[PDB]
Amino acid sequence: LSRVDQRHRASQLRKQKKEAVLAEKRQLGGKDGPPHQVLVVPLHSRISLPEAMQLLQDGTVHLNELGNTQNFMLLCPRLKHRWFFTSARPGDLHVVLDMAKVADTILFLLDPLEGWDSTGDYCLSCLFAQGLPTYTLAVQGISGLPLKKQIDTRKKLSKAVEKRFPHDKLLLLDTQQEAGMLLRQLANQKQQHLAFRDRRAYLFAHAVDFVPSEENNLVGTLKISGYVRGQTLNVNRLLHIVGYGDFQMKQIDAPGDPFPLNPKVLMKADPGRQESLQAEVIPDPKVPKGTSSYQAEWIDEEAEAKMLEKYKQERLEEMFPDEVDTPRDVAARIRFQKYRGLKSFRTSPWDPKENLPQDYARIFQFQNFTNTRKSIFKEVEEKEVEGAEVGWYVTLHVSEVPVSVVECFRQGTPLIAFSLLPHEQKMSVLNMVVRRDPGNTEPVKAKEELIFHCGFRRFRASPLFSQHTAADKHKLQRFLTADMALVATVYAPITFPPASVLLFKQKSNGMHSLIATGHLMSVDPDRMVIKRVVLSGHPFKIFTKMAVVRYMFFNREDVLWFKPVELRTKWGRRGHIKEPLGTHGHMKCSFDGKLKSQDTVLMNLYKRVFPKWTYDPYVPEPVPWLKS
Amino acid sequence: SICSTYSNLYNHPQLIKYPRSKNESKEDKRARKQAIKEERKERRVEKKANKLAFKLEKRRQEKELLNLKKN
Amino acid sequence: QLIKNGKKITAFVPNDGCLNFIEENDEVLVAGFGRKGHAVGDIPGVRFKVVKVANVSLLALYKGKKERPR
Amino acid sequence: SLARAGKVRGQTPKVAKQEKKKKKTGRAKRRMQYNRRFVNVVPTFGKKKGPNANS
RNA sequence: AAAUCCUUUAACGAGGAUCCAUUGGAGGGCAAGUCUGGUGCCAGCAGCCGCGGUAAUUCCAGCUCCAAUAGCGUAUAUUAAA
RNA sequence: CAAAGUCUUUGGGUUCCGGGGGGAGUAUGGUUGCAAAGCUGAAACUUAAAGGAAUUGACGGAAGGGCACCACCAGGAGUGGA
Repeated sequence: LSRVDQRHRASQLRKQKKEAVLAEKRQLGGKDGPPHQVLVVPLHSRISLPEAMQLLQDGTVHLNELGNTQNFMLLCPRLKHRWFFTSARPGDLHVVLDMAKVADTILFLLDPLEGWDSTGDYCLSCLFAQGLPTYTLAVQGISGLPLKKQIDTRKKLSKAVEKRFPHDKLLLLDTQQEAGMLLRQLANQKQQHLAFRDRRAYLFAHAVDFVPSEENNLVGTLKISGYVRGQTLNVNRLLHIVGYGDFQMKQIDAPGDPFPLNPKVLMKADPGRQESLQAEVIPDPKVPKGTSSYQAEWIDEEAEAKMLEKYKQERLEEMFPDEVDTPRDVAARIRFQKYRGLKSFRTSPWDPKENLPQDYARIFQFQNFTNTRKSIFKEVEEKEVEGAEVGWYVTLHVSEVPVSVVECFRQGTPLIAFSLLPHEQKMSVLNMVVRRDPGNTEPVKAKEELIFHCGFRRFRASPLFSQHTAADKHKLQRFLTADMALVATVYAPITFPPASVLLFKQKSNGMHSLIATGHLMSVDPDRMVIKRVVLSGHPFKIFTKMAVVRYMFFNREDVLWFKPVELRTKWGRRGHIKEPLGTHGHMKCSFDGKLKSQDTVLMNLYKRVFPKWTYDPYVPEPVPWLKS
Repeated sequence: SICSTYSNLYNHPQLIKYPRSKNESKEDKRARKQAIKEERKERRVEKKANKLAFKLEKRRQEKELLNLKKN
Repeated sequence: QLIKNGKKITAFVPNDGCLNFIEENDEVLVAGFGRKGHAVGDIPGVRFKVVKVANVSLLALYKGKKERPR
Repeated sequence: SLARAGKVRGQTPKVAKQEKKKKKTGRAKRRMQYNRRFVNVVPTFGKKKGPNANS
C-alpha cells in the first residue's frame, strides 16, 4: 500500500499480459504458424479481382491454382511472414461457407460507388451468423476520381457501410504500395479466437491425391497434404470432411514443407484396439330377438396453392394461438387418443421416461452433459496426445473416401478436415436455439425438410420448433415465428457447443435461401416437446357460475373421457366440467366468475412430441444466388 | 379408463453414464476462598474465549451470506 | 465476468426477450444503471444495465435494425 | 430460476403500420402549433378537452 | 505553394407514395390517451412512488398528441438545488 | 418553555458534538487495566424508510346498563326414533 509497491504491481501485471499476448501472436503466422491465411470476398460485380490479386500479389510468390479457383502462397522474409490468399465468389454459398469456416482473416473487397451487393449481402449475413474470424474492408476505384468525388465517395461509403459494419476504416487498394500497406496491416491484427476451431484440430487441403482399392469399388486412399491449425491432432481419433461425411483414416505422415519461411517419414500408426471405430448408432440391435339393449338392461401452380394454404394456416395459427376445429364423424376421443390435460403447464409432472418411440432405442443419451464436456475439454487443454502438433505439414492417407470427392476438389472446391472429439460421431437429439432473418418472409412449418450447418456439418433434417424456456415442459410451435427465438430439435450427430446454426431452404433448383440462424443449446433427448391442442366452444346457456356449452364435443361419453381435464376461458375464468347432458355434445360446467356472452370456452390437450428420423448426410450442390 | 392408463416405463435410449461452618480457622477458610478464585478465573477464561469464538463464527457466516448475495 | 480487473459481476438486460440475443462467452459492454451503485427498485443486488452485445447495442437488436456478428 | 424468455413480444398480433403523409418539420410545425392553439380557439367554459381529447 | 471548401456565376435541378426528421414520452414529478387489439404477478415497465393476479390510463403494437428539434437519449465524475 | 425567549428583523464570548436507518460501537490497530473490559474507531454490503409530536376511534380477548320465550328458567307440545 504505497506509491512504489503498487506501481510494482502494475509492472507485474503488464509483464503477465504481454507474455500471454506474445505467446499467442508468434504461434500464428511465421516460423511456427502454418501460414497466416486470408480469404478474399468481393461483394459487387464491378470488382475485377484478377486486377485486385495482381496488385496484391507482391517478396516471393508460390502460385498454386485449382480447376476454377486460384489460391496461392505468399512469402516475405522482409516482414518474416507467410500469407496464403484464397479468393472466393459471393453467392457460391457452399464454397464460401466451407472455406471461411477455416479461413483466418476475411478481406472484403468493395466497389467505390456503393457498399454491399445483394449476393454479397446474402453471403455477408451467412458469414455474420457463422462467425467472422477477422474482417478488413477494402476498395479499388478511389484513385480514378480527383479529390472532390474521391472524398465524397469515401463519405458515402462510410455512411452506406456503417449501417452494417459500425466502425472500420476503408483501406483503399490502387497501388502495389497500397497492397504493401494492406499486408503490413493484416500481419498485425487482433485475431478473434473463434471458439469452435480451437477446441478441435483441423487441416486445410493444400493437395489431394487418390489411390483406389479397386477402381470399381470407387473407394480408396485419399491423400490430404496440408498444415494443422487446431489442437494436437491425435491418430486414434476419427476425421470428417465437411462436404462428404465422416470416415476413419489410416496413415498420418510428415513430408517436408514445400514452402518454408526461408529455404514418407511418419509419426504414428492406427492400432485399432485403441482407435475408435465407426458405430454411428447403437451397434447392438335369453334376450328376445326383437327388443333393444334398453329393455334388456331392464332384464406448377399446386405449389402456389400449397403456399397460399400455408399462409391461410399461418393466419389461422397466428391470429389464433393453436385453435383446432373439432372432428365430427370419428369419435373425438379416438382421434385425440394420446392427449391428456395438465392443470398447470409449468408445474404438473410429466415423466420423461414414459413414451419413448422405437427410434429412441437408437440414440446415446448423456447422463451429465456439462461435466463430461469439462472432462473432454480438460483433456484437450492441459494434456499432450501422441499425434502431430500445429504447423506440421502433414499428409493423411484416409482409407475410405469416394472418388467424386477428388473430382470436386479438382473442380476447385476446397476440402477441409477436422477431427472429432470423443463421442462426436454418434447420433442423438440435438437442440438448436435459433431465430429468423428478415431476408426471407416465406412460411416455415414444423416438419419442413431443411439444411443445417450445426458446427462444420452439412445435412438435411426435419426439426420441431419450440418455446425457449428453462423449464421442463416446452411447447411445440407449429410455424417459425418471425420474431421470437425458438428451439429446433433433430436426430443428428452430437456436437459440443458453441456452434453456429444456419438454416436454408430450397427455393427452386438449388437456390438455397437463408431462413434461420443461431447457436447450439444443450444436446440431450431429455428435453421433451409438448404439442398442444385447443378445443373450442360456445356458452349457450348461462347461469350463475354454471354454464351449458356445446360445439366442443359431439358424442356424450367423450365428456366422460375428458372429464378431469379443467377448462379455461379467454376472459380468465378457470372452471371445470360437470356432467354432460345431451346425447350430442353438451355439458354443464362449474365456474368461478360470471360468464360473458361474448366468450369462447376452450380446453387444452397435450402430448409428447419428438422429431422424425431423417439424417440423410448428403446436401445438394448449391447454385449461384440471385435476388428474388 | 377415463383420465388415466398404463403407460409403463419400457425401452429407453443409450445413456452414457458419466459451606463455612463455625469451627474453621485461617488456611481453612483461605483454601476455600482460593479454590473459588481458581474456579472463577478458569471459568471466565472459558467465557472470554468462547465469546471470541462466536465472534469469529458470526463473522465467517455473515461473510458466507455476503458471498451468497453476490454469487 | 469482466475483463479489466477480474471482478465478477451480476448485470441486467433491459428489454423483454433480449436474453435470447446473448450467448455465453461474448464481448458485452456492461453499463451501469443510474443510482450510482444502488440497486433498482424491484431487483435485489443487481447494479448494471448492459448496453452492448458484441459492438452493437441492444436498442438496435430490439428494433432489428442491425444483425449480430459472432 | 429462468422461467420464460420473451412471451409478450412475438405473441401480439403483429399489426403493421398504416399510411399517412408527413408532418411539416421545422418552422411550419411551429406555425401550426401556434395556429392550432391561439388563433382558431373555441371559447371554453372549463377547458377540459385537452390536445389529445380522446373520448 | 498547388489545390479542395467558402464567395461570384453560366446550364439542369419541386408536387407532395418527394429532394420524405429523428430521439424520448403520454398515471403522478411532468407536457401529453381512462382511444383500439394482444399478453395475462408471466413476459415485462419504472430514476422514486407504483403498475401487471383478465374491462391493463405504465406492458407490447397501431393511431393521435406532447417537449426539443438537426439534434435527442443513457451511464459516470462534478457543481447548483443542498 | 420564563427560558427550550430576544433566530431570515438571521453575529455577546466560548468548549464538546450530530448528517437517513442498519451493518456497529462489531472489526482491526493503538492505548490503559492482573482480568473482565474501558477510550479512540472504520469499511465492504444492505434498505425507502426508521423516527418525533400531537389527531379520529374499526377492535377490545374492556366494563356497565336494557330488551326478547325467532333467549333461558319453571314447564307443555314436540321434532329428531318407524
